[PDB]
Amino acid sequence: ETLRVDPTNDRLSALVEIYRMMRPGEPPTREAAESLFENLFFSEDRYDLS
Amino acid sequence: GNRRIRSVGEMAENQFRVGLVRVERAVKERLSLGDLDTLMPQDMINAKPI
Amino acid sequence: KKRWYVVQAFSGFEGRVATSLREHIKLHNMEDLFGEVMVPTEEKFFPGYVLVQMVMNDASWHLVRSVPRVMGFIGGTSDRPAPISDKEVDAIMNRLQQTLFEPGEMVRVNDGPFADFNGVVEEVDYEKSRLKVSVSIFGRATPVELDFSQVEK
DNA sequence: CTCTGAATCTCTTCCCGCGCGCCGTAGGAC
DNA sequence: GTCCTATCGATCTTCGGAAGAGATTCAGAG
Repeated sequence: ETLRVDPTNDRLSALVEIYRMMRPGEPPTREAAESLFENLFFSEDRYDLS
Repeated sequence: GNRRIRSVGEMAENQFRVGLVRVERAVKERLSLGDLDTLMPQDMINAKPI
Repeated sequence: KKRWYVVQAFSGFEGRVATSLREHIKLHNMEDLFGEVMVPTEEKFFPGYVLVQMVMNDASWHLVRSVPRVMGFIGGTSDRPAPISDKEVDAIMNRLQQTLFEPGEMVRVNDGPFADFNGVVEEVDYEKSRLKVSVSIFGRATPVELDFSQVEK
């Protein structure tokens, strides 16, 4: 059912949609969508489970 | 079983971490642009944020 | 062809903005993408706006915003910041290359121990490039002479 | 192709006094 | 030291409100 609602296609599409909804007014870029996604939940500077 | 107690030795630690994060933010740029030769570690950091 | 682009910058930190861009261009070895960065100043035309000779690549678009004290460029849309103009650059370069104390007027002083006091012009020290303005000291409001730099009109 | 449904958006609102007590422009250039 | 200018013009301002009301969009709906 989520697949039926999904308007995105693949990893590039995923990063574009994530960047657009996360940062309105900021253009997506392949090298920068990673800088956002990794910092979201995988980068120590902005994620740390005690 | 889902709520835990933070005490002085943890909140103070977090505040110190915030201060150190600000200090790192400043001194990373200072070291990137500094000549690294005449600089001494006292020059790199200033106590004021912490 | 490297069109000029206008960037917002921390007022008072504008020179540091230009320098921080100059370092980052070389460090990221994008020297082939930036021609010059202008901060015009008189004895400052643009109070808080930095002109950068640049091309439009996404790497450069993020590079400029990766310089400290830089929000970004000023343009129609954030996806594509716009250059200024053909003649606008020429006019800015043209400028970058290129009052009498009336007797009786009530003035304020600009410096000294008597700085910013309610004085009134009393006479004309004109050909001296000087001044003399009455002020209200110890009841004997004294005939008091000032430098020409001490006017506030 | 819009109309006249819902559905999903932002905004407004939340008792009365009374006392303690602190705490209250900032960084940068000459 | 004084006095200045400017105010995330490279962050992330908090996630432990509820509701109630409109206002604004959409969606089969003919």
